[PDB]
Amino acid sequence: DRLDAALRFQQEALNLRAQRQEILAANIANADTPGYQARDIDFASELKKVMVRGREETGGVALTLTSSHHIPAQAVSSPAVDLLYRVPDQPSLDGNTVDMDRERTQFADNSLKYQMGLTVLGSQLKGMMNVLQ
Amino acid sequence: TSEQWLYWLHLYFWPLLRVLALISTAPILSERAIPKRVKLGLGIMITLVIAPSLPANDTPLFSIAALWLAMQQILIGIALGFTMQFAFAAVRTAGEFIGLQMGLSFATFVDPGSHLNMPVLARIMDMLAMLLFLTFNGHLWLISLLVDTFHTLPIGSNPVNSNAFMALARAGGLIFLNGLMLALPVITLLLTLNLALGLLNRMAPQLSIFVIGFPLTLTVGIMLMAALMPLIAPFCEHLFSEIFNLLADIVSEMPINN
Amino acid sequence: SWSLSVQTLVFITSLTFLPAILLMMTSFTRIIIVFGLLRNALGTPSAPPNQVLLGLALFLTFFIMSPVIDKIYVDAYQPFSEQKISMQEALDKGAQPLRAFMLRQTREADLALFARLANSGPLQGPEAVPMRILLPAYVTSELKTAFQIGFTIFIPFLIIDLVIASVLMALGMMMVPPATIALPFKLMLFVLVDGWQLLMGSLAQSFYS
Amino acid sequence: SWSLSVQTLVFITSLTFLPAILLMMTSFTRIIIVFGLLRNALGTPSAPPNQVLLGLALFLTFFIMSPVIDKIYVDAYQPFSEQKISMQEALDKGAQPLRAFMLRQTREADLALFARLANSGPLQGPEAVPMRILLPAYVTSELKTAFQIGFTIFIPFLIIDLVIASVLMALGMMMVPPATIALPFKLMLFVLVDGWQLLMGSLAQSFYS
Amino acid sequence: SWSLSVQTLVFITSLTFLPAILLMMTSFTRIIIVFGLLRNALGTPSAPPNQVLLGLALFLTFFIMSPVIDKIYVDAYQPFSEQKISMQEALDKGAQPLRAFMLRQTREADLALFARLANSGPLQGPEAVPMRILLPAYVTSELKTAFQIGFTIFIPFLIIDLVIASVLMALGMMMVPPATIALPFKLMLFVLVDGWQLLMGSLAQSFYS
Amino acid sequence: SWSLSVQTLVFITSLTFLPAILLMMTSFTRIIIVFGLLRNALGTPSAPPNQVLLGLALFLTFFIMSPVIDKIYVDAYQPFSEQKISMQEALDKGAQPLRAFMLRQTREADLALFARLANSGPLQGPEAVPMRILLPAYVTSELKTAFQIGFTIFIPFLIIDLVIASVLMALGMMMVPPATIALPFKLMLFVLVDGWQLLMGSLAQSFYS
Amino acid sequence: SWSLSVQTLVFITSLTFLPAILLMMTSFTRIIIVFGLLRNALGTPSAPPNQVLLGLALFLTFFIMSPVIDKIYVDAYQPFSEQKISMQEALDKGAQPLRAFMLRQTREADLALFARLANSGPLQGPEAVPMRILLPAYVTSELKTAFQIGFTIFIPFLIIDLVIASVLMALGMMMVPPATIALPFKLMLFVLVDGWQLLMGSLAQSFYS
Amino acid sequence: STVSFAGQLHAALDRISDRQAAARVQAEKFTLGEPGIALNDVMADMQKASVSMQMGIQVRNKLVAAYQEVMSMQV
Amino acid sequence: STVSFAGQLHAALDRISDRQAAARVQAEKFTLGEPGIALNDVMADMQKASVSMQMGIQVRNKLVAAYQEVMSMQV
Amino acid sequence: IALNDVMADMQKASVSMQMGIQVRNKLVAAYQEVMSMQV
Amino acid sequence: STVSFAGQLHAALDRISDRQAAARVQAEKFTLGEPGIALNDVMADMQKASVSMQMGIQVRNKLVAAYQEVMSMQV
Amino acid sequence: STVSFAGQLHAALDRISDRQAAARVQAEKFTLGEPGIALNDVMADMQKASVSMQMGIQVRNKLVAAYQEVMSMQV
Amino acid sequence: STVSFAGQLHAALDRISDRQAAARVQAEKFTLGEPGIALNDVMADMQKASVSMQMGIQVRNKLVAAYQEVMSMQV
Amino acid sequence: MTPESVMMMGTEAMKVALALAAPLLLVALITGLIISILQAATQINEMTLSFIPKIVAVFIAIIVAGPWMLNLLLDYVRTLFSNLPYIIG
Repeated sequence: DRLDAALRFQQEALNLRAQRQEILAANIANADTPGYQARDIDFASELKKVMVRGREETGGVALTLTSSHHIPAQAVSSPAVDLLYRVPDQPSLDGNTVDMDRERTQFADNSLKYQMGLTVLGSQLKGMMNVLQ
Repeated sequence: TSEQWLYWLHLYFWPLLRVLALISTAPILSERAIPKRVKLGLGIMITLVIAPSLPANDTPLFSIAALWLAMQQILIGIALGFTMQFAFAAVRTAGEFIGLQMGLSFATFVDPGSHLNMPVLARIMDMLAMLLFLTFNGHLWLISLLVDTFHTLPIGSNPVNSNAFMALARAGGLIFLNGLMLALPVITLLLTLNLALGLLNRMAPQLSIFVIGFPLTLTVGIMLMAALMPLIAPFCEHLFSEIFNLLADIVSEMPINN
Repeated sequence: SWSLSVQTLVFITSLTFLPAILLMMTSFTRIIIVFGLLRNALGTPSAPPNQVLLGLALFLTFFIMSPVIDKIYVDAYQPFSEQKISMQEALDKGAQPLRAFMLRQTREADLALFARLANSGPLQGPEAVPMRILLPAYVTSELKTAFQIGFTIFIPFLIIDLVIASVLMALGMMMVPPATIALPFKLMLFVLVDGWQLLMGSLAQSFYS
Repeated sequence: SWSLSVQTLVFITSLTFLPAILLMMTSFTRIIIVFGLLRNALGTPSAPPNQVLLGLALFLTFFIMSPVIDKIYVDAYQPFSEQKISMQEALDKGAQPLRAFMLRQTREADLALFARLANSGPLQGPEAVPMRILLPAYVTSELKTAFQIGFTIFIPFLIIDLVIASVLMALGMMMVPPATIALPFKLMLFVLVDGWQLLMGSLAQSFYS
Repeated sequence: SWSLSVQTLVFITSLTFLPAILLMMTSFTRIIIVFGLLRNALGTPSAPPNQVLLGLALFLTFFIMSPVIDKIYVDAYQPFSEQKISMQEALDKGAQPLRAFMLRQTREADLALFARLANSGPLQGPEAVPMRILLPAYVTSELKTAFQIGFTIFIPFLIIDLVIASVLMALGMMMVPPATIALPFKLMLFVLVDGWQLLMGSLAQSFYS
Repeated sequence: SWSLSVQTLVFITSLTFLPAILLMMTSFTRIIIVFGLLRNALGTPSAPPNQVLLGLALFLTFFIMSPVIDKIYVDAYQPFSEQKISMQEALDKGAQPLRAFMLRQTREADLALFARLANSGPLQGPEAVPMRILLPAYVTSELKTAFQIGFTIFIPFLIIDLVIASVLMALGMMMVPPATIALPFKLMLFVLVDGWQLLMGSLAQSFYS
Repeated sequence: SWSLSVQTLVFITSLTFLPAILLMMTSFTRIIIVFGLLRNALGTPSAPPNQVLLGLALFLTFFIMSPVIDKIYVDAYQPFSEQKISMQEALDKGAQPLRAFMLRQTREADLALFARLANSGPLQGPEAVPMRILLPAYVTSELKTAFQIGFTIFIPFLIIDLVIASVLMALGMMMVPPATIALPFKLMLFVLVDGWQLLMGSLAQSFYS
Repeated sequence: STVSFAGQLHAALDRISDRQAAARVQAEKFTLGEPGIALNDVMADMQKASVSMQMGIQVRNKLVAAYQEVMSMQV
Repeated sequence: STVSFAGQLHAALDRISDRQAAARVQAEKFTLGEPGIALNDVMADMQKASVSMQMGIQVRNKLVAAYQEVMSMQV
Repeated sequence: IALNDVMADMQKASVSMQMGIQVRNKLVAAYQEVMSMQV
Repeated sequence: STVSFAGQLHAALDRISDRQAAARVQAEKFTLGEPGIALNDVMADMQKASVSMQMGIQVRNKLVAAYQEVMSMQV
Repeated sequence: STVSFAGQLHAALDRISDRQAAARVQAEKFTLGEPGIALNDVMADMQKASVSMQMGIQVRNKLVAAYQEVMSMQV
Repeated sequence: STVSFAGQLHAALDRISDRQAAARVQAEKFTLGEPGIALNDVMADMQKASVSMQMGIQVRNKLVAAYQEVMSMQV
Repeated sequence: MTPESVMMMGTEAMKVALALAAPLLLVALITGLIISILQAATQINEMTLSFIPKIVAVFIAIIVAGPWMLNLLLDYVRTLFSNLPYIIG
């Protein structure tokens, strides 16, 4: 349309912020497992990729939609974002490269920027509703 | 309930828009007595019954480039309801002219801000025809034809063709024709009466139709229209059917002409 | 069932739908349309719509529906209150009375149209019609009945217009504005005949026949 | 008793039901209808409805209902203030003068109709009528009375109109519009009689006969 | 005194009651009724209602009230500037010039009506009348004055219409619409007389004498 | 270009200006004046304008502007959809066919007056005139044309009136009211020749020529 | 100065007061009253009031006001754009040209009346009259001027009415209704004389002379 | 007999009022120092009373909106 | 005796004004250091004054709505 | 489905329905203003 | 076959109610002393149920707003 | 002297505007690091300016409502 | 030239649009991660654009009301 | 309600109108006709010489007819409003 072409950018950015959010919480949750190799993604490059290409999430298949009572089930799905390794400091004898301070400052930053995106969408949508009344 | 529906809730809007146009324009549906909420709810609550089995997919564009689609539906509604008003205008002419014969309207002759004749005889026959319409299948054939338009002219990039608004323009047309064809016997008999009482002036120029003529012609008109009231019941049949045919024709003229 | 979970969300939205649907699905369209048309006759409105005609129509529809409301209460609210019925059989227990009332009032040809356009098959009996069919047929039939009543109400007042206009023209009162003369005569036409009682009584009687 | 819970919850809703129900329960139906009909006579509106007639009717209804308001005051408010009365005894204490006042004005046949169409069982006395019966019956009686006053007011201006028209076209002025000639005579007639005092005094004194 | 609560709570509601009570308690009733009746004479509207007659009336009544508003300013606004006066004596201080004006304009017998129907006690002097009895009295007397002015306004155009119709009748003009010829002569009589200045000025003069 | 802001302000406001400005910009002025004038002949209204005549003029102007709307559609609604033309060339491309339509019907000296009183300097070519000057000139020209068409329509009915009156008075019918005799003759002339189709076709042809 | 509070407060209030007071303060009163009176002649309305004559009157008043509004623009909108003027000297800088314009049209004696009923002291020059005096004086003078133009417009069509009537009587037309005969001749007279052009031009040339 | 809309509303308002009155009596007893009554019961019952009053207020708002929606339309 | 609704309105507004005056003087007397007056009573009196003023505001709004709805009908 | 996706969808559909309804209101008002003139 | 979006709303309400009931019965079982069920599991499921309930409330609010707006187009 | 309604509104608007200008200057000086001005003074004066502006808004709204009710009168 | 109501109005609506566009570009660049732009800049300019939008909307409403009042008086 | 019934009620309306307005039109016609028969035979006439006779005629007509036409109209209207519930079907 032309309603979801002007709000598209903030919608995509905010969804990408949520995706990076559960990536970072997977970093946090695996704080003390051995050999974890903390992951992260590049937000700017991935956002440009999303705007140019689309979603194109890779890997996921649900069952079919026959008559009712056929037990829906789904495969393991993952966004098409290419997970990047976080360059570690302080080797730790168990491979776990999850630094609490790095992961946690990134978590707080990502949270704040997600809230900023929510504010921007709220402003744009309130503007639309203020025009139409 | 998401846009996984809330853009499939775009299935309701166009049929609702067309049904609402017809309701706001139709003869019985668009009477100021009905509370506005009833008419709106009837539109919504007809489209809810008709909306499934209507394969519609469009887009309410921002700064709508598809408003020319909305236009389309509104136009089709204006086609169906407003045309059915011709059948009433006819009688609202006929009876009116009958008053213009007896005495009732010499105020409208030589001059004003008050007409005063619309309340007298046109509203007799127009609401008589209102009842004649309703009593069938009056209220309904318009709605069935609207559904038929949904199935013949559903939603498209070529909504309306030219050469097709002349049909409705020079249609009435049959407003004058049918108003006459109804009021002809009454007019002719009162012409006979008027010319006879005028011929009385040859025996004496004092006979002064203002004094002799009008009381005679008023009784003649009232009694005669009482005697020729039932003649409306068959005529209304005609008066509706043909106009339906015209609508039917144009509704079925449009698809094979697109 | 639901557990003071979605309940009291469905209840409050039910209260939201109360004024429009539940007063445009039961009665109060026919009465209010008849009152509006009656005000179209008798010359000028001179009856405060937002208050008096609306209030009288609302009281009259309450008096009409006291049996239907009583049956819905007795078969839904008393059982829906705390035991063996809760918002699952409550709906049909409360719908059957309203369906019977609506069916007793429908013009028999509207159901035909709305079944023929909803692509539904043949219907064996009176009960076979569902809500999705029953509602538009009921509103169409209510409109039809209301206008039949309202135009039959006009006819005598236009008779008064006819007689007064013809008498003024017979006397030669060239362009005396017969509406002004007719208005008081319409008023005594409507008060000597004991108008308001006869009208309310005829509507109430017609509304269950 | 109620505990600043439902109290001040029924007060605010009482105030929201005020403008329609209470103002159309007492008077201001008859007064407004009579003024509207009077204004159809005497020519055009020629008086700012939503400005002078409404305000004059409000003042008139205050004065007419003043004995009722004083009886409600003395029998309900001060006893309701702090001692032996709390919003259930207060209800009948404040209703009794109002119910008596509405009974005195109801047609003795509207109650019959509404009691018989509300399945009400035999009524022992004037005090056995329920508010449910007495509201719409009072409304219908009030409408009848207002229209009666309306015709009776129309009469003399009908006289002026017809005499002016007859004189004009008898003199030979065949088609001079008699409404335009008559309007100053309508105003003259209604000002020499001091029409406004007669009207409002007669309305007030009729409203307790 | 009051404390920037109820003060500024009575203020906003006073401004709410402004457009009706305050514009129909001072002037603008007589003036607007005379303007409307004048507009009924001279044929069609010939002056946009909601715009030119209403605005001109608003200006004119501001101009009549300017002395009373001057006295109300001197006796309320200046002392209400922080000192010795705050909306308790200020009320009747600001009422007294307005009450004096209204009494000086009311009929000496409309007060009698609205007093006797209020069960009010015997009055010693003009100062003892309450605002309660004063309002409807002033409104009714002002309606009488407006209709007297309107009758006098309708006089000369009635004269013109009759003379035009008589000339046409004598010339044998059976069926000519004398209003059409007479309308430009109505405006004639209304401009050579310089009618707008005379009428505006005579209203102002009549309003205080 | 505009940015989800002003777009859907200018659109909704343009829809607000639609019924008056845009409808009297194009047609439906000439047609409505001619229809009303035709209604003046043949006697009374007998055609419910709020119901029939206005809608007939609406359909006729839709037919009339089918070519200009088609050209607007070709020039804008194809290109402006999603690509390469954005509300600046779209505006002038969509103004061109309507502006040519109006300029083709405007009297060549209306524009002269409205330029000479807008203090516009030289206007280089026919395309150089702005809408500011084009609107009132088009309206005045269309009023002239509507009056011409109405006069031609009045010709034959005037002829019938005078010939019928002449026949009646020559055959000795001293003082019969020839209007009531002529009215059915008016109908006969208007229907035997199939008058409505002639009228709408002649208007349609003359509207662009 | 003001601080983007009361600025953008008085702006919105100025916009609200625009349609009534500003339009009936500048022009479009004379134009619209003259259009209404021309519509009185020529027979029926036969030109839609609510759309076309209003639009044409708006366009005429815009064209006439363009010099006034240009002076206001050069004296406020440039110098109010951010430098040395902010909606205090903007008001009077803009009022002065409009004040001079309105003074140039006021009757010499309306100002006198409104000054004398303001108890205003002596005035030295035309710059000494305030807007309080200047509004109603301009309005009344405008009404007088409009009615004078109304005469000049009714004259020729009155001639046509009377000459048609006289021919019809001398010929022996006992009671033919000369109005229907004269209406097409009125339209014919108004189209050959090229009446719309020359009428709007005459109003314009009159309005500033 | 009937539903008695007035009676039903009276019963609901009585239920709410007696709930709040009983909660206030329980708080009265606790603060006055009577044994038996417990703090946790006092707070729980006062919160329940708040919930019931809030339900009453919401139903009031919906009913008032309904009534004013019916009474605004023309006749 | 007679009611004179203006008199009742004046009485209610005077009640609200005097209650707020009592609260304001007690705040004056507390922050000025006079013995006696306690902070709990000060806060409670302020809250009671706020509730009374809010009740006045709501009653005003209902009365104004009633007036403008009565005055919006045609005679 | 993503939660933020669901609310963005909510609001987009709400705005679209509001815009359609307002446009229809303008068109219906224009129709009635055209049909309420004198002829 | 068909979607009948009133059926979709019914399905959403049933989902919300079932999730809350599951959380409630898990808290039931845990405080009853039933072995197995952990405290963090109880709290997490209660949290998720709360979020779903606010989901339902927000959908309610916006549907009521949408209906109150579609009932405002003049016909 | 005389009343001159226009002058009274002009003076009221000047009072509102210069009260706000004083509040704005107070904020300027406080944020610019000058002695004297205290944060309580800034906050109190800014709140006073807001209250005065809100009062102006209400008076304007009531005047506009009264104006559009007076000139919707049918003469 | 002349005051050019059409040209002036077009320029004003362009000013509104380009302020919105500048705010949107700034927010775009901020969420994309481009250095420079501060958060308070983004929020302040977004609110400024919103206030410009609201002022334009109010002007539009007043002008539309004026036009529809002028084009309804009977002539 | 069948078209037969709507035509029946329409003709019933026309015949109640005829009954109610017949005496007045009749007396006007008789009086005008008598004054015109006498109008000649000393054919003197100005325009009417007949309006005032018609007024006195219809005055006598309203008085002498009076109650019965009012009663006929009241019977008609009461019967219509009483059969209102049954004309639906």
